[PDB]
Amino acid sequence: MLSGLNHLTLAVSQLAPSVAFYQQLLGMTLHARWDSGAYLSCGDLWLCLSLDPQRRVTPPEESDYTHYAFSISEADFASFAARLEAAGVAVWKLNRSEGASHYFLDPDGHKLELHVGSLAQRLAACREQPYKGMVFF
Amino acid sequence: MLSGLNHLTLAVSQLAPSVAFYQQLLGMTLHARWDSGAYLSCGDLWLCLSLDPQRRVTPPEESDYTHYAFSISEADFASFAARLEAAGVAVWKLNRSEGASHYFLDPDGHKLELHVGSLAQRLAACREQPYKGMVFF
Ligand SMILES: COc1cccc(C(=O)N2CCCC2)c1
Ligand SMILES: [Mn+2]
Ligand SMILES: [Mn+2]
Repeated sequence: MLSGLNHLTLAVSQLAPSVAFYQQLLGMTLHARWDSGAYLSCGDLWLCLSLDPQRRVTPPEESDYTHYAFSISEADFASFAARLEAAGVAVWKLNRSEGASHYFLDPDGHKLELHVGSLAQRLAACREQPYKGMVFF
Repeated sequence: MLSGLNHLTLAVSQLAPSVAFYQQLLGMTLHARWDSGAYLSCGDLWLCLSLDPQRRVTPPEESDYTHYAFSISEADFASFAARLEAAGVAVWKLNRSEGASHYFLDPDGHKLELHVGSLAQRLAACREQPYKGMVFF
């Protein structure tokens, strides 16, 4: 039986700017680095950056909707978004759903998100206003 | 600050087979589906499957090393991996370069992994068998 997400691994084209982005800009804790990768944590999340020459710096119009959302409190959301904006981090989508969300790109074009709110909160909102064809289990 | 992974969203080309893969084959909990997506949980992980006409079924030699690992206990690991193998689930990696792991593909070629062990355990193992150039902070 699977008990949760063990780790998220992102392929990166250049290790140093990716470490700077996740550790310094996004505030994650750097635990180890080697010639071809790094391990960071963000709360319970174990993040691995893996140096991969096959990683392309990918414009957001050229990748699908797969994305990684990090939790932040409502109280901290606006100042963190402003930090990303000051750093010139590109946005790939505007928020149109429930709960605050900021959609931003990493140096290689990985699609990231800041989101406020849990699955339970989303399901409660959906019960009141179900999406087209929505069924609950 | 950021406190962990709020959710993982995977773009999928065909919703029903992807829901079946994560719910029936991997045992995740299905909470809701709709015409264009589904919400599942795996322990504390919120997984969203999002129907995306841009998603392509991607062979593993065409994608980079970005991947998603799910936690499983030492007692359950081998029989779960063997069940996926017997079910014909495609693979993408054989060499255990990061501990006890089984590497497999979802229907769209998303790179998945079963892994036994925490970040702390991986750091302790790496102190004895470090990756080239490894430094610990
Ligand atoms: C909305 O929940 C479900 C569950 C199982 C299947 C489906 C679905 O796509 N169908 C069922 C009738 C034909 C199309 C939806
Ligand atoms: Mn999202
Ligand atoms: Mn892994």
